Amino acid sequence: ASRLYTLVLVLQPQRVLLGMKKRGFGAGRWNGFGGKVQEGETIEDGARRELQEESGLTVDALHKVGQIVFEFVGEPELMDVHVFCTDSIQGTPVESDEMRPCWFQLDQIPFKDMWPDDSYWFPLLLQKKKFHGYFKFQGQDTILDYTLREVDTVLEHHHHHH
Ligand SMILES: C[C@@H](Oc1cc(-c2cnn(C3CCNCC3)c2)cnc1N)c1c(Cl)ccc(F)c1Cl
Ligand SMILES: [Zn+2]
Ligand SMILES: [Zn+2]
Ligand SMILES: [Zn+2]
Repeated sequence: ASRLYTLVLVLQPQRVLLGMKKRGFGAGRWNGFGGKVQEGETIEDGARRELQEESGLTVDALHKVGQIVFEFVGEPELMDVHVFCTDSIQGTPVESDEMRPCWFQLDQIPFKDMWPDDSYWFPLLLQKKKFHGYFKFQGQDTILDYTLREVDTVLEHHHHHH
């Protein structure tokens, strides 16, 4: 099957808010906010819930800017990653036990300290281009293949449990 995930980028005109994973899986890397969508909540609920827990921020709105599929050789469960961005935050960013938010100038993004697929789709998100992406991995993050398309509009999946 697949597992449903959200990824949220807080993107203001000249800077982006990323979070460093503090402990555990993927520790020491910077990424957007998000996580697994739980049963009982919609995709948008999960994205809002993760951003609140990981950064302490509330959002007025989330823009659907991308979809990514992660596939790992051996695992029959793909990752269905719904990607959102937003520039209408409320509150002050404050770390959780899991993530610490920090602002980054758009021309100083630390790609070497982020997940490898970010080097592909993150520049498209930075240029306000919507995208559909697929990445096949082996191991933690070794890309075997990928395809990345710019889209006019992000296609809806019509998840009826989320
Ligand atoms: C923050 C982000 O980091 C990534 C994790 C992964 C990832 C997560 N898990 N794995 C595998 C590690 C071992 N093999 C099974 C999963 C790779 C791939 N690309 C990423 N950008 C991430 C994570 Cl950590 C989890 C779910 C997501 F939808 C996203 Cl977008
Ligand atoms: Zn479900
Ligand atoms: Zn946006
Ligand atoms: Zn989906």
